[PDB]
Amino acid sequence: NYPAEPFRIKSVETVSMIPRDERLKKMQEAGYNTFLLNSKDIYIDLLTDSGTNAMSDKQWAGMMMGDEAYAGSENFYHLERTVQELFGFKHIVPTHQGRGAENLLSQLAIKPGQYVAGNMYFTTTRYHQEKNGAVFVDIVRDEAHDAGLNIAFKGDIDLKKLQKLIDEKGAENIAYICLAVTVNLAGGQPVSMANMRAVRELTAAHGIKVFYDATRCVENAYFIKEQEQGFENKSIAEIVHEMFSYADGCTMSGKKDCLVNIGGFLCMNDDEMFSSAKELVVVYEGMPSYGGLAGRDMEAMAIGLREAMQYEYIEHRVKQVRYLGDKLKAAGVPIVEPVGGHAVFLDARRFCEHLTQDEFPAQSLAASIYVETGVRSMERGIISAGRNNVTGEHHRPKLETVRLTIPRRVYTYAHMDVVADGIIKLYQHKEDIRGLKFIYEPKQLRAFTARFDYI
Amino acid sequence: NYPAEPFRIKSVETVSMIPRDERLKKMQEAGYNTFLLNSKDIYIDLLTDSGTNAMSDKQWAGMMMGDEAYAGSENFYHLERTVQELFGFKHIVPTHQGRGAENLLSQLAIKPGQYVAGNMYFTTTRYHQEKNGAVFVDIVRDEAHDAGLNIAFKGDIDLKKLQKLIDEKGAENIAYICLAVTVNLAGGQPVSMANMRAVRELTAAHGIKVFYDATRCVENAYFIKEQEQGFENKSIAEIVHEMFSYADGCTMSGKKDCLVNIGGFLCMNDDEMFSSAKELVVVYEGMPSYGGLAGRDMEAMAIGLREAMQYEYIEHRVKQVRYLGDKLKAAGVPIVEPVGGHAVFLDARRFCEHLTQDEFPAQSLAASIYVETGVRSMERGIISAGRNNVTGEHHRPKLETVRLTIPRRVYTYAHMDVVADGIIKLYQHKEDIRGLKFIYEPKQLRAFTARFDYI
Amino acid sequence: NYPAEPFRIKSVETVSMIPRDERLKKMQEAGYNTFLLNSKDIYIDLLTDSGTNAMSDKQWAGMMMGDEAYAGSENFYHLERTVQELFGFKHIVPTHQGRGAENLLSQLAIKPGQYVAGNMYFTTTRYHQEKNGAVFVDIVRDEAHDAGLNIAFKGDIDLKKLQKLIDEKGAENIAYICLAVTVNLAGGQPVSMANMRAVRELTAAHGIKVFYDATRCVENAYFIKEQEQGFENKSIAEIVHEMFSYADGCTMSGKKDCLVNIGGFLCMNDDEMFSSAKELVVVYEGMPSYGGLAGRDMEAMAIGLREAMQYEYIEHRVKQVRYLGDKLKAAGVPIVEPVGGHAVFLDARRFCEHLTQDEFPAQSLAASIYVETGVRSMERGIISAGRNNVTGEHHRPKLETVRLTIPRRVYTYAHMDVVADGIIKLYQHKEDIRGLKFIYEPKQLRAFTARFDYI
Amino acid sequence: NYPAEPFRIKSVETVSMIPRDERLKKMQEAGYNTFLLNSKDIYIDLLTDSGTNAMSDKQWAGMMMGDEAYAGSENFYHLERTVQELFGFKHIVPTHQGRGAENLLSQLAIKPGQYVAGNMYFTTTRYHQEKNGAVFVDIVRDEAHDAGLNIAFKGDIDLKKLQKLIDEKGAENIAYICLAVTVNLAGGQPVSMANMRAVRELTAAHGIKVFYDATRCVENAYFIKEQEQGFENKSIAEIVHEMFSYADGCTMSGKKDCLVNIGGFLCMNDDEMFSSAKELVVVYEGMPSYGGLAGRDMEAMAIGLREAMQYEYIEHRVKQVRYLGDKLKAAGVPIVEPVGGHAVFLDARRFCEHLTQDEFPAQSLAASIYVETGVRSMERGIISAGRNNVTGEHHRPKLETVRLTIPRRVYTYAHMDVVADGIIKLYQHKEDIRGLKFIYEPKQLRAFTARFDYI
Ligand SMILES: C=C(/N=C/c1c(COP(=O)(O)O)cnc(C)c1O)C(=O)O
Ligand SMILES: C=C(/N=C/c1c(COP(=O)(O)O)cnc(C)c1O)C(=O)O
Ligand SMILES: C=C(/N=C/c1c(COP(=O)(O)O)cnc(C)c1O)C(=O)O
Ligand SMILES: C=C(/N=C/c1c(COP(=O)(O)O)cnc(C)c1O)C(=O)O
Ligand SMILES: [K+]
Ligand SMILES: [K+]
Ligand SMILES: [K+]
Ligand SMILES: [K+]
Repeated sequence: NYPAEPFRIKSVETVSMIPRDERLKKMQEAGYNTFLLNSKDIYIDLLTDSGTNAMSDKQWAGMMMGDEAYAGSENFYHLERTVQELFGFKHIVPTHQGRGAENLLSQLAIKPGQYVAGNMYFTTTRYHQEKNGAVFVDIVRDEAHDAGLNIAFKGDIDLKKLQKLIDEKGAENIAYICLAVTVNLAGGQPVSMANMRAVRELTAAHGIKVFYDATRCVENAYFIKEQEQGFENKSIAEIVHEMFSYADGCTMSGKKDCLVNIGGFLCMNDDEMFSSAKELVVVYEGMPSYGGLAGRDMEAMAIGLREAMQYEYIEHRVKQVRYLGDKLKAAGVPIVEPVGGHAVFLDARRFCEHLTQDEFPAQSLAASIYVETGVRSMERGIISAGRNNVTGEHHRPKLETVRLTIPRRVYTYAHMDVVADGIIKLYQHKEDIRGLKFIYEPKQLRAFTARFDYI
Repeated sequence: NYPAEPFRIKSVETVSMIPRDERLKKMQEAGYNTFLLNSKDIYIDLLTDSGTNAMSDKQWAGMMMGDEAYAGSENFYHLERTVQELFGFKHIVPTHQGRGAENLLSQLAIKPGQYVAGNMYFTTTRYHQEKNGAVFVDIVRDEAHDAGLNIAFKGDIDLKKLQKLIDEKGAENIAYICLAVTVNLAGGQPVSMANMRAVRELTAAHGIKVFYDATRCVENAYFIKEQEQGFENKSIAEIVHEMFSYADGCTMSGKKDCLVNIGGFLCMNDDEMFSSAKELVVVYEGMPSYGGLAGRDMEAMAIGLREAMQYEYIEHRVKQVRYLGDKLKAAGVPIVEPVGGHAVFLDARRFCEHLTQDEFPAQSLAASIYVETGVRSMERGIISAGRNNVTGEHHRPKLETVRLTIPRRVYTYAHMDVVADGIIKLYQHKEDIRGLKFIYEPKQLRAFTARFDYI
Repeated sequence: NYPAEPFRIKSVETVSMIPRDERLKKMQEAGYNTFLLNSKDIYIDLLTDSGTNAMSDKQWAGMMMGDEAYAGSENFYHLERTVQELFGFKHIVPTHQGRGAENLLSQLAIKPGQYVAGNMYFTTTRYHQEKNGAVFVDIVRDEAHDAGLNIAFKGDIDLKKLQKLIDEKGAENIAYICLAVTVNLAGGQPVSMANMRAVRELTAAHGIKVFYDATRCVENAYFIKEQEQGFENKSIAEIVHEMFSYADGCTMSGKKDCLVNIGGFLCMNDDEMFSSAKELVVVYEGMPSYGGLAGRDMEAMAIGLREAMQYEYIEHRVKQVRYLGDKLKAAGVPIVEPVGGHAVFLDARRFCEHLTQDEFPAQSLAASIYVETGVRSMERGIISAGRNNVTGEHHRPKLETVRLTIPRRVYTYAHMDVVADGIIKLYQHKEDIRGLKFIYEPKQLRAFTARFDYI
Repeated sequence: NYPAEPFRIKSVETVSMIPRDERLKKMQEAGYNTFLLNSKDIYIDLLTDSGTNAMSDKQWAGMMMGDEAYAGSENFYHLERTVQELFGFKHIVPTHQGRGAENLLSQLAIKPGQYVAGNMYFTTTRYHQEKNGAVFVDIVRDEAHDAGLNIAFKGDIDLKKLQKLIDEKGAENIAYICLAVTVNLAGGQPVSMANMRAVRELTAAHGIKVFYDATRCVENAYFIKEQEQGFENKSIAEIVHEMFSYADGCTMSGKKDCLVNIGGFLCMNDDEMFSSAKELVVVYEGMPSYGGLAGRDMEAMAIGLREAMQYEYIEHRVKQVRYLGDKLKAAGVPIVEPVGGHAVFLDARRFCEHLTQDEFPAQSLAASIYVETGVRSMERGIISAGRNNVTGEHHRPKLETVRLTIPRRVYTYAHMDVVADGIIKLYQHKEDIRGLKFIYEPKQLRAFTARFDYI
C-alpha cells in the first residue's frame, strides 16, 4: 500500500526537539509568522520542498568533482547533455534557480501589453511576467479552485477558456501559454498528457508559443503513469520526454524535482531566442557555461535529475505525501483533495470555521501547528494573495490553506505520524485558534516579512 | 510506544530494487550462502551492525578536518579527551578496530596457563585469549543459556561461579575477568550495574583485574536506564561513566556504538601496562597517536561517541530493534527472547521444525528471507559452529538461529516492516522451506565461503 | 622576497598534460578563442580569478554542515555575524554572486536621470546602473589611464573631478558614488585609505551616498598595509573595517576575495533601504535568509571571508602575482604597470607590434600562449571591446592586453614559472605570431563565441 | 629540469607558523624527540611519507561512495581487480596497513629457525619475521651502507651473498627472500629490474620463495624508467607489472605509493597460502572482504594506486625530492647519495663531526632543525637501531642520518626552499649542536617514546 524508502540512510542531520514554552516565545519573536522562525528551533521543517532535499551518495561524489572553471566546465557539459537527453530541448541555459530562469524568459518572450495565460500562477513567475508588461489570465479549470473537490488532473487547462481568450484578445496579443506541472497553488495537482497535447494543438494553430513551468514535472509524470489511461506501461523518463515534446521551452527549478539544494535552468528550441538568452544571462546570472552556479552544483543537478526518473523513487516520494494526507482524512481533518505530489494542504476555512478570512485563519493555524507540534508549515491563503492594487483591499482566494510541504528523501513515515498525530490532536480543540491582524505590512510581497498579533 | 527517528536524513545511499526472480538467481550464484551475496544486490543488509552505521553531518564535517600526521595529530588528542571524559579511564590507545585492541590486551594481561573468565564469549575475543595461553571459563548466569526465557539483564555474571573459580584455582592464576556489555552471543543481552558493582567488589578483594568488552556499552547503558531501579534520573553519559568506574580498562569496537564505519581503542588505568601497550601497538597497529587509523577516523569516532550519549538516539535505536521483535512475536514467529539491543534472532529450529539440524535450517531460512524480501541476514547455527577437526563431525549448538542485525541510523520502521512482513509471510508457509546440503565446504570458517544446494 | 605558501596542499585536482600538438588541435577546434576551450584540456587556467579559488579544509567542513532551510538557516546567521563584524555594516542580504547584488543596488538607489560616478567601471556594474536610468561618470585620477606609469594607488578618485561633478549637476542629481576596491579595469589597482576618507568627507557634506564595489577589498587592504604610510601596524582586518567605515554600503562578489566558488552579498546601513532590499531579493535571488545560495555556500563564504583576513595568506596571494609580473618584466616582456592584486596584463600592442589592432593581436597572443604552454588567458582588447552597433565599426580601446588572472590558492610558483617561461620564449620569437580574422562573429558579446583563423 | 606540479590545488590545509621560542619549549616538552611533537605546532612536517599524502578529487569522490557492507562491498571488488590488473598477482587480502600484511605473511611463510634474507630491513617487517622464529640476514650490496657513495640502484641484492647463504645454510632452511622496493633504510634506493630477475632465477632453482616489500614500488619503477637501459620507452605500469612477475607475493602499504592516508594489502599467487591467509586475517584485521578498512578507504586506495601510474605524477614526486637534495648538495650540506625516491637523508656524522655516535648526533640534529626552522624530521641512526640483546649495547650503524621525508602532493618547491634555506643556515654554525643522552629508554622500540637531554 505504502512502499518503504527505496534507499538507505547514508548520513543523518542533527535536530533539536525543544519544548512548547520555548516554541511560544519564538513564535512571538517571529510575529506569529512561520517565515520568521529559525531553522535550529524546528524539529520537522515542512515550510517548502524547494532546496530542502537530501542528496544521494552519487550526487555527493559529484560534489567532490566540481570543475569550477568560468568557461567550458565538464559539469556544464554533463548537465547540458542530461537535460537534452531527458527533456528533449535543443538549448539549455543554467541559472542559480527557477526565478532566475523566469526573469530571462519573461524578458525574452513578452511584449508590453500582451497577455500571458496559464493554469494558476506562482509568485515569482507572475511577478516577472507582470513586471515585463504582461497581464496574467488564469485559464485553469474552475474545479481547481475548489479545495474539497476530489477529481483527477485538477491542474488541467480549460481549453474553452483558452479558446475564449484567443477570440477576445487575438493570438498576436498573447505572449505565450505558461503551463505549470504540477500546479503548486491548487495543491500540487497534476496535468494530464491529453491536456498538454490539446493545448499544443490549439496554440500551434494560432502560432502561440507554450512554455512550461516544470519545477515538479517528475511528480507530474508519476500521476500520468498511475492514473492516465495508456501510460501504466511507460517509464517515468518516457513520460517526461513526451511531456516536453508539447512545449517550446521551459523554466526549471532544480531545487524541486532535480533533488538538489540550489540550481535551475532555462530550456528552449529556438536558435534566435537562445542567442538572446545567452546575452541576458551574463547580466543577471553569469556566464552561459555556469549561470550563477558552482560547477559542483551543475554536477549534482545533472545526477539528481537522472535519479528522479527511477520509478521506485518517485512512487515513494508521492505516496509518502499521500500517506500523511490519508491519515489526516481518516481522522476527519479537512484537507485539499486530492493530495498533490509534494505537500498536503490543510483547509483552514473548514479547520477554523469560527474565523473569517479577514482574521487570517491559515496564518494562525500555521502558528498553532508549530507551537503545539514543532512542525513548521507555510501559509497559502489571503496573506500570500496580497492586496488589490486598484482598491487597496485584500485579494480573497477560495483556497485558504496551510501547506505541509515535504522535502524529498528527508523524512520517514514515522515523521509523518508525528505530523499527523499532532494535527489530529490540534483539530480536537480547533476552536482555540485565535485570529490575527497586521502589526506590520510591507507594500509588496507581504507574506514573507509581515508580523501579526492575536485578535 | 515507538518513537520517530530523532534526526532527519541528510543524504541517502543508492540501492538496487531487483525483483524476486533476479534475487533467486543471485542467491543461487552465491550458493545459497548470504555471506557470498554482493552488497550491490541487497536492499536491506542486516548481516551485522559492525562498521555499517550511518554517520552524522557533524562526523562528516570532522572527516574533512583530518590531521593526517604520523605523530601528535589533533584528531588523536580530541579522541583522547573524549574517552577520558566519557569513560573515565586514564590512558587510551587507538586501534583500527575491536579485535586489534583484543590482540593487545591478551598479550599484555595474560600469562601462559592463567584463566580468563567472563559472561560468555565472542569469537575474536576468546581466540586472542586462548592463543596467548589462557583457558576460558564461562561464569554467566545459567539463565542466559535459555533462549526463550524473557528475563531482564540476562548477561549478568553469576557471582557464585566467580567465587567458585577463585576458590578452586586461586586469584594468582586468574588473568582477568572479561565482562562484555552487552553480551552478543546471548542475543545482545544487557548487564546490570549491580552485577558490575558486585564483580568489582569481589575481584578487588582478591587483586583480580577486570577489563570490559564495551563494544555495545551504550545500548547496555540504555537498558540500565530503562529497566534497572534507581537509574531513571541518570543520563546515559552518567550511566556509562559509572559502568566503567568498576573496570581497570576496556577494549572497544567503535564500529558498533561509536557510530562509525572503522575504529576501536584500548583503555586502561595502569601506567606500566599503558607503557607496554605503546610499545606493542607500533608492531601490530601503528603509533600510539593513530594506531592504524586515519586522522579523520579518530575524529569521526570521537564525535560519534559523544553523539551516542544522546538519550533520544539510543532510545530510538533500541526501540527500532524491539519494534521488529514485537511485530514478529505478535504474528507467532519464534524468536530469541528478550530482544537484544542490536539484533533480533529467529529461532530457525522452531521455524523450520520439519528439517533436521543436519539439513541446515538456519542457512536455508536466511536464503529464503533474501529471495522473498531482498534482506540479508546471518546464519548463527550449525554452519557457523563449524566442524570438529579431530572427528570430522559437526559442532551442534543448542542455538540454531538467523540473526537480523540492525546498523545504527541506516533504516526506518518501513524497512523493519519489509523485513517483518516477508518473514511472517514465509512463516505462514514455512513447511515449503527446503533443506540444504554442502556442494562446497572449506576446511575452516565454512560460514563465509561454503556453497549449498537444495535437497 | 617571495614567501612560501602559508598552507599545505590538502587535496589536488586532476589535470591532463596534453602535448603541444594536441593543444594546437584543441585551439583550432576552439576557433583560436580561449573562451571556447574545454576546461578538461587546460593545464593552468588563468581565465579569471572569479569563482575559481581553492577552499580550505575548514570551508569544506562547513560544506558538510549545510542547514538547507528556506528561512532562518544557521548558515545565514553565521554569514550575517561575520560580515557585520568584519565589514561593520548593519544589514546584510545574500546574493548568488556580485552582479546579483548590483542588480538590487541599482534598482534601490537610482532614480531615472541621476548620475553615478566612480573610479572607472566594470561591465556588469555599469550595465545595471545604466539599465536603471543612470549616466555613468568616470572620476578616477587621470594617471589611471596610463598603462606604463608605475605609481602607487592608481585607483584613487580625483577629488577635483568629484567636486566638479557636484557643482555642475547638483548633489540631488547624483545617485551615489561607486568606489571599487580594487579597480579591475586599470589592472587591479588599489585605492588609498586617504582617498576613501576624502571621498566620504566631500560626499557627506552634500548628502551624497557612497557604495563600494568590494569584490577585491582584501587585496586592496594589503596594498594599504604595504604601501600607505601609517598602516604598517594595522592588521588586515583593522584596515578592512576602517575602509568600509567610509561607505554607506557595498556589493561583494564572494567569488573573489571570500575564497569561494559561488556567492555574494549586498550591505547597507539604512534601515528603510534594507527593507526594500528584502522585498526585492525574493524576486531575483531568493529569501533574505539564503538569497540564491545553498546553506553550505553561505557557510563556506562566511569561513572564507575570515580566512582572507590572515596577513600571510593575502601577502602570498599578492606576491605570487607580483612574482609572475617581475619575472616577465625582468625578461623585457611588456606588461601593464604596476602589477595589480589579482592579475598580470600583457601589453599585446607592444608584444605583437608587427600586427595592427584589426588583426587582433591580443586574441592571437592568447592563442599562442595556450598552444605553447597549456595556459589559458583572457583577451582584454579590441575583441572584448565589441563592435559599435550603429556604425558597425570596432570599438578601439587604448588597452590591447592579455590578462593572466590568478585564482587564489590554486597554483604554485612553479606554475607561474611555466607561464612566464612560455611567454618569455614566445617573446623571443614574437615576430612569428600571426594575425587572426573572424570566421564567425556573433551580434553581441563576441569575445565568448567568436571563431578565428590565421591570416 | 624540475617539472611543475602535474595537478592543481583543489583544497588547502591550514597551518600555524609559530616562533622559535615557542618551538623551544615544545622541543623540551617532547624530550628533544621529534616523535613527541604535536602536529598543530609544525609548519612543514617531514616526519614520514607514510599516510600523510594528499588525495585527489577523484579519490575524495570515491570517499563519498563507501559501500560499508561487511561482505561483498563494491569497493573491495574495485580494489581487488585493480591490484590484479596492475600488480598481476592472483589473490589479494586487504589489511589496515603494511605491518598488518607483514604479520600475516610472517605467520604463513616462516618456520621457527629458518632464515629470512633481504636488502636491509624495516622495523615492523623485521619484527614480525623474528617474532615468528626467523633469523634476519642482510644480503644487500656493501655499497648500500655507505652514505656518500653515489651509485645507481644502491638497493640491489648482492647475488654472491645470496649464493653464500644458500650454500652455508641450505635452501630448506630459508623461509623466503624479502626484496624491498625501494630500500627505505639506505635512503630510498631503487632496485634494478636485472637484480629482481637475477634473484628470481637463483631462488627458483632452489625452490626458495620471493616476497616483495612493495610499499614504494612506484618510485622504484620510475628509477628503472629513468636510469635502467632498455626501459626508457616502457610505461610506469608496464614496469610495475614486470617487477612483480618475479615475485611470489608482496606486502603493500597503501599509505606510501597508493597515495592514501590508511590502507594496505597482502598479495600472493598460491591458492593454499591464500586460503590460510583468509583464516588468519579475520583474527587480526577483519573479514577478507574489508580487512580492517572502511569501504571508502578501499575505494580511495584502488583509485590512488591507478593515479600513481601516471608518469608525470611520479616524475614530479621524485624530482621534487631531488630538488631538495640538489639545493643541499650545492651548499655543501652532507647528505646520503644518491637522493632516494621519497626523502633526503642528512648525514649527521659529517653534519655533526664534533660529536660521537654515542652522543646521538642525528637525534640532536633533528631537534635543532625543528627549533631553528619549524620543520619536523625523523632520526634514522643509532637510536632507531636499538640495543643488542646479547650484550645490552648500542647497535652501531654506518648510517647515522636525519630523514627529511616528503609526503606525496602536499608541499611545493617553495616549501622545499624553506627547508633547504633553514638547513643551510643551520649548517653554517653546525658546531652549536649539543649531544644527547637517555633520560628515559624503553626496553624495546626506543626510538618512538624515548626522552633525551643535552650533553
Ligand atoms: C519556493 C517555492 N516555489 C518555487 C517555485 C518556483 C521558483 O523556483 P525557485 O524557487 O527555484 O526560484 C517556480 N515555479 C513554481 C511553481 C514554484 O513552486 C515553494 O513552493 O515554496
Ligand atoms: C563483527 C561482529 N562483532 C564484532 C565484535 C568484536 C570485534 O570487534 P571488531 O569487529 O571491531 O574487531 C568484539 N567484541 C564483540 C562483542 C563483537 O561483537 C558481529 O557481531 O557481527
Ligand atoms: C568575472 C570577473 N569579474 C567580476 C566582477 C564582478 C561581478 O561579480 P560576479 O562575477 O560575482 O557577479 C563585480 N565587480 C567586479 C569588480 C568584478 O570584477 C572577472 O574579472 O573575470
Ligand atoms: C612508516 C614508515 N614505513 C613504513 C613501512 C612499512 C610498514 O608499513 P605501514 O606503515 O603501512 O605498516 C613497511 N615497509 C617499509 C619499507 C616501510 O617503510 C616510515 O618509513 O616512516
Ligand atoms: K537550500
Ligand atoms: K565556479
Ligand atoms: K594518516
Ligand atoms: K565498514
